[PDB]
Amino acid sequence: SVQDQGFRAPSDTTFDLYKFVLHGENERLEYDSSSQASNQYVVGLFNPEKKSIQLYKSKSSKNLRGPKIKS
Amino acid sequence: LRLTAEGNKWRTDILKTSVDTGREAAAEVTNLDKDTPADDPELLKRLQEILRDNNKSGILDAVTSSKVNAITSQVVSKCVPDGTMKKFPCNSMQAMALSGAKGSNVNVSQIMCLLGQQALEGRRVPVMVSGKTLPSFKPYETDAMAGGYVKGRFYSGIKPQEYYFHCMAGREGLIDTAVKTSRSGYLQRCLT
Amino acid sequence: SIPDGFKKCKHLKNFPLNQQQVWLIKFPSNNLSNMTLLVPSESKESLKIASTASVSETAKIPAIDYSKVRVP
Amino acid sequence: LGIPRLREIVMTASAAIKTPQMTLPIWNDVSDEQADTFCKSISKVLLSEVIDKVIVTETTGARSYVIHMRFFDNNEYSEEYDVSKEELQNVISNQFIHLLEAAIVKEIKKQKRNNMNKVQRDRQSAIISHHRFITKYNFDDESGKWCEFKLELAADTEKLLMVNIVEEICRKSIIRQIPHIDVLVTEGVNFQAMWDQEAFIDVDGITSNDVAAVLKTYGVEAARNTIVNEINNVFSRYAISVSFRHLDLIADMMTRQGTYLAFNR
Amino acid sequence: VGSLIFCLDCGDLLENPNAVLGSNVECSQCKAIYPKSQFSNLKVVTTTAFPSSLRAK
Amino acid sequence: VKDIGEKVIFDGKPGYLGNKLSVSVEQVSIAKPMSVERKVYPSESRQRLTSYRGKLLLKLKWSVNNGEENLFEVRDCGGLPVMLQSNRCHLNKMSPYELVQHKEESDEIGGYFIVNGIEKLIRMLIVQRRNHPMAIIRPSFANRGASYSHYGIQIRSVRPDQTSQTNVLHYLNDGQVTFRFSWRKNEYLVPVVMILKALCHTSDREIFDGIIGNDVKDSFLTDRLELLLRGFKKRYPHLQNRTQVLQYLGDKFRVVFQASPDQSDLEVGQEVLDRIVLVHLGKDGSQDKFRMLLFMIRKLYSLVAGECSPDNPDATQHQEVLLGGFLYGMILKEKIDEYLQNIIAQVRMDINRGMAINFKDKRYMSRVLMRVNENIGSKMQYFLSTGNLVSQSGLDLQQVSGYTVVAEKINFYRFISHFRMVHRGSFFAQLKTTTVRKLLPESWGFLCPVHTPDGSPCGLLNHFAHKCRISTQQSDVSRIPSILYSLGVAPASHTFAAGPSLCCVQIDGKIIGWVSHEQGKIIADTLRYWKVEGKTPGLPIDLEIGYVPPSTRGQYPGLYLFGGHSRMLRPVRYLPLDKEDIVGPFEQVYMNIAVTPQEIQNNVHTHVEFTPTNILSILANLTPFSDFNQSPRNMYQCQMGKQTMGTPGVALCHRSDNKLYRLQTGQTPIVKANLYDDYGMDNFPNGFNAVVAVISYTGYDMDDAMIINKSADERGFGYGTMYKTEKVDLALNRNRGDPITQH
Amino acid sequence: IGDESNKFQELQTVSIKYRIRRTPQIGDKFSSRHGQKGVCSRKWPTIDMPFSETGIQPDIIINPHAFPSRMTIGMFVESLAGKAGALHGIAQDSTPWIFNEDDTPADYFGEQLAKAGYNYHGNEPMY
DNA sequence: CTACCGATAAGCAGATCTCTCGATTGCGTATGAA
DNA sequence: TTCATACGCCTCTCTGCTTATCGGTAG
RNA sequence: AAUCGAGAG
Ligand SMILES: [Zn+2]
Repeated sequence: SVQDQGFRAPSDTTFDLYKFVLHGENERLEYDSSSQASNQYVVGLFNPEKKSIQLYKSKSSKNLRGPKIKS
Repeated sequence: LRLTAEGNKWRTDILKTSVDTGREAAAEVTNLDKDTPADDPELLKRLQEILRDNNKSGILDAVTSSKVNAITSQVVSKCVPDGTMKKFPCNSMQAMALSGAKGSNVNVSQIMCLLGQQALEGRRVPVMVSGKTLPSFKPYETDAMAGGYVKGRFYSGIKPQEYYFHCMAGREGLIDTAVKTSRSGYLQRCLT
Repeated sequence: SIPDGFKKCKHLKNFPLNQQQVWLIKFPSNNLSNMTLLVPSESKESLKIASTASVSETAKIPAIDYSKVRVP
Repeated sequence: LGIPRLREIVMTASAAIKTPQMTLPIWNDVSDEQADTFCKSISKVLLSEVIDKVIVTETTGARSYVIHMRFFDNNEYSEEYDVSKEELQNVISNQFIHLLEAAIVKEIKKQKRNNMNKVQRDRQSAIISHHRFITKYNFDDESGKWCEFKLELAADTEKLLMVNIVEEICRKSIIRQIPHIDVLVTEGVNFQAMWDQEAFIDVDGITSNDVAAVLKTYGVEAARNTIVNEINNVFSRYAISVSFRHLDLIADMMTRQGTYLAFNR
Repeated sequence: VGSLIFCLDCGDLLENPNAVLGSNVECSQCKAIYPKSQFSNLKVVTTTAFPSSLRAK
Repeated sequence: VKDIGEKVIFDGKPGYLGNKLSVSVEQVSIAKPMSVERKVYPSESRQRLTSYRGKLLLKLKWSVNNGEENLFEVRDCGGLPVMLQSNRCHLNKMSPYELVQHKEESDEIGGYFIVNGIEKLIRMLIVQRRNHPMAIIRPSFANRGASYSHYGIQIRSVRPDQTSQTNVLHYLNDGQVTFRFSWRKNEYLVPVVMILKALCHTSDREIFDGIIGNDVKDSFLTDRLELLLRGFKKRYPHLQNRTQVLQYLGDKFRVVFQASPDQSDLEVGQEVLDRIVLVHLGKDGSQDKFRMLLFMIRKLYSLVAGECSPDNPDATQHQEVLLGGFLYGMILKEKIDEYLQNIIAQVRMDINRGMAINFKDKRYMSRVLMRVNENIGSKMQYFLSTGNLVSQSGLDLQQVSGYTVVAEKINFYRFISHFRMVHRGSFFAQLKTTTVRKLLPESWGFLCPVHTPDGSPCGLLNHFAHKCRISTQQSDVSRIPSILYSLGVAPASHTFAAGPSLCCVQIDGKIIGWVSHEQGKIIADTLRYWKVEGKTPGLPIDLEIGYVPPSTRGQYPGLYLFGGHSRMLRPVRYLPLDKEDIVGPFEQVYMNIAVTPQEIQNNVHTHVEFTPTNILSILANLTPFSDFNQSPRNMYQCQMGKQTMGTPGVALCHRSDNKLYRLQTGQTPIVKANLYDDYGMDNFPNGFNAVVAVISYTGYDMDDAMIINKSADERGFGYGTMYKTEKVDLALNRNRGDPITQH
Repeated sequence: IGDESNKFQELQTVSIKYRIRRTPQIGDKFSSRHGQKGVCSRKWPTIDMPFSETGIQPDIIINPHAFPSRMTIGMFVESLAGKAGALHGIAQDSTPWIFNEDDTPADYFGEQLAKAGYNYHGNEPMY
């Protein structure tokens, strides 16, 4: 069965898929052109009963800027 | 320059005893067992450390140089002049060697019997960072020939590795002579 | 902040869970882990992403023919 | 050797110590068992030479520096180097800690730009009186296993290497070395106070003969016997063997004036 | 971890614990300041050039 | 010329200031002949005793502002001295018969440039590698200043136009690491963490993971890194924002990079960290530039802790030769950039004083260009003639005077030897250390063990072995990462893991993967399989791949790949397939080559260089029975052969030169070595077969003298002749407008 | 030589070539292909030159004392192979590492000289 | 109190055979008669 | 405004003797 | 007349 579509914090991110690639957004932070075939990561959720398997594939205070030119 | 058949047999039978010269030198320097296979991982580790540190590298070079020089002296004494097909009164080469007109017993020895070991300064031969003397040798090889021991002679030619080592030794000698050609005349000019 | 458009995950994919490992592959026809939001997206059927709670090709060319290349 | 030594010895009259080396045969009165014992006693011995490993535990806690250094085996290093356990304790308590924690305080200032029986406490008295107010403790069973002196600078808990300085510290430390002293041959260049009681191993006949120290006190016309001896000892390597008449005709170096002129400006 | 468990919000190190209280600010303001005294201390045990009597081969 | 830059000056028209100039360069063209247009073949300016120069076509831009008024113009600059048998020469692809027709040698080849009728040549130089950071323990680093250590990583990066740029990482004893570089003729140093934070919007914990990966239980590395981070934080508290640090860099370097007044500090900082650091990664690769330094730093701390051995700068593992053409292009680009700077300076002077400016008038452009120098070709000719390199950047070289040799043709042997000599450096020549002159084993198969002049330059003017090739072309490295990801690796961004414990994988300086050492060896072997086997769209055969296995106190581990653009190459048989394989110096050291098929052991060999004579110079191979002589005597022979009374050539009818030394007769060697004919040396025979007698008869020869038979001389045993030409003229004192009264 | 520009004028530019004949006098350095360089000591008259059974008078004389110091066996091997080649008419190849000790070049060329009827060691009797 | 000079880390001048050839000779800018 | 010609500006080796800080004692 | 390059002893 195959289907196709240190850090921690409470849920704040999202998905964009401009087209895969996103940019993401949240109220705390402000969030790939290689590995053409290595991109194929899948997530395994195998059920160990007999053989069953599953498959599926900051700026909050960073805006300070100095002068364009210093005399 | 030629030798008799029995002389060549002597030379070969003595050289073939030098197979384990380097292996025994390594076993003694590493304080391992006397009869230790050259592929022992412990021996390889010890040789790696010896290559890493210059003092132990020099110690191993001195020991192996001593052993191979003993072998070379044995060969020369056994062969010359009891192996040459032409004897002293008629042998022009040996005659102008003994009479001292030109050359030396060392030159005759390395022409007819054995070059021996090529000594780079007080050391056998520089080693690549991988414990590999030449691209043609196993890493951490315990062969004297791999360590610069030329088993050939100027009469029968030398293998490419021996030629490379001999070129290195000749280059070292030429460098030293070029440096010391005009070392100091200032001392003499000041004294006078 | 659209780079070149937002075709988001409005068609959410449900991969429910209550024994899980990544099984990266190269190209067969069917904790630095900041990509663990693909299976758990929202679990609430909402347009958002929420946090959770031999590949090498051998191709050997071995067994050099010593009897053929080691000519006396 | 060679032209280097020749130029250093006659072109400039180098009073600067280049490499004079000690030397001593046997006396025919003292066996070889006592031989080299005098050499190791007189040889320069540094504290680093008996250091096995150094352990530093920088606890922020207000701070801590538990330098639990480790030495070699007691009897082993005592036999190799005739340095007593008590002598090592004395030098550590006196010179090492004081001077080198003073160096630590200097680098700090630059940066700002078991059981005891009260004998150990009596030991700790002066060591605490030391500047950095450390808390030292030492060995009891004659073995070097515990030489921990807990520093405690402040609550600043500044990040310091604390081992990179300690290595240079142990290199600086000297256990028992007489000045200018580094075949049973030792190394060193000294004449004054080298006149030890000539009774250990041929201590009567010992000479690091070189113009570095001989001409200063141990004779003056002895130049006409040291210069010639050394310059001949050079050519004695390759056995060129120039006539002694020339090595004594070279006397404008000494007799043309008071002491040890040179063939230069 | 190494010498400070960084703020779980950002990826920038805080200041040393020797502060007034709960110094968890200067990482783009960190948009969060969790309190202090949650960490006992920091100890970095390290070890050691003494080649004179070293003999092992 | 595209990447030269965008030199800009501003008009004084009353925050605005005026109008820009945005002078650029579009293309550079070819012009071989000389005029009504006629071709001009070589041997011209040989008979004339002048230069064989081409013509340099140059097109520039005059964009008064961003895409409003562009005034393209072809602005040819002098005459480039072109190279014979090259693209810019009429004798590019000619038949030998056609060459004979065009007054040329029956088989003529040469990279020499004909200037003033002297036929000089750019000597090869050998330098550090391209995209490999090596470790150096020179004491000069410590002597740079207080608290400086001997350690320090060095990488000599090269832009896609083969422009060098050094980036040294000195290590200070206090515990901070200082990045070092150089711009113009001077040096400018900056803290490392500054550049690390400026390259990407990345945090410190990420830097912690980059420098230390799963080595948290280490103490030395962690404490040093924490010291570095705290030092940066206390030194620059205000510099929090990435844009803020970019602006800090821009203001710190404004007259350093000759930045235009109309340039934001963020723009200037981005420009400098795009142009001067890790230049071999190019633009938009900052994400990998940040990834490279994290690798470079970890090696430095490994060097400090001694986990990695240093790398010899003069060892051929990390040596690399830049060709004559590459230096020609580099100096040409420097001169073009200087020319643009000069027109900018002229506009500046006119603004200062002339006050007659339009910035949009073709007549004004003509006035500007008529007042600057268009003698780019003339100055290139001067460079070829003298060897005195003059530039602002300095090309990250080390010599100043001497790059062109006269390239004499006393003998054909000497003439062909001119094109195979590689020079270490005149600075090294002045150096008096012996260890640089050693014959390292790592030079097996690349430099001739024998061919080396005896005397002062001994041990320096090495010669390449015959059958050794220099890849003067970037290989198709695009698809290499893709097939590399096909094997078992991990992307350089998905997971963080550094240190020697993991086999780093990089292609020409791009960190792309990390993997265990066993898997790294497996990958290296499989890549060898696929490279020699062919039948793969990527992986050119001339791919220098080097896998350094994990070593106890050895060299720093990690797999390496090198597409390269000037790296040394050497053919060799490959045992598992018995097909030709190419190996480079860095690659060779860990490869178990066998000098003969006879000596191939079991499991201790994968390659065998067929024709063991190949590890030798051409002249060295020309020596008969080199395996029976003494190495000093072989070197004497090599030096003597270039001094022979040679056969310069057959075109000597019109080859007006200072000296020729033509031998009238000549014979093939009865004992000629093989490959004497294979190299066509027979077309240039020299010497004669003599009936020698090893005999002490006359007594007039004891040390080295010899006696010739008087009659044999009278028969004409050897009759070499001297051809000498000199120039006679009366216009040496004549000026342009004053015809001389004497003729 | 004419001016590159259209400077017709009167052609005040000429290049001439000198031919110099260099017959080998005494003291002119000859050499072999083994570094055995030397000078022409004296043009020995042909009659006084030693001759052989075949009547050939050697042209180049070198002193045997050079070899023990120089140690150039290549000169000897070249002499041997050169005689063999000049006799049989064939061309002799001299490529390093083609003669193993069991395939000594001395023996290889001595076989050819013997089959040609000359001295096996190359020692030609002379007067 | 204090004058003088002998214990102590650092700036200036100076250094390292004979012969033959060949080649080459930085770069820049202002006044005044017309 | 220019032309003719006198004028017109900038990276791998070490001694021996300049001199330093610094205090200590009879006056 | 000086500087650089090639050398040779
Ligand atoms: Zn934070």
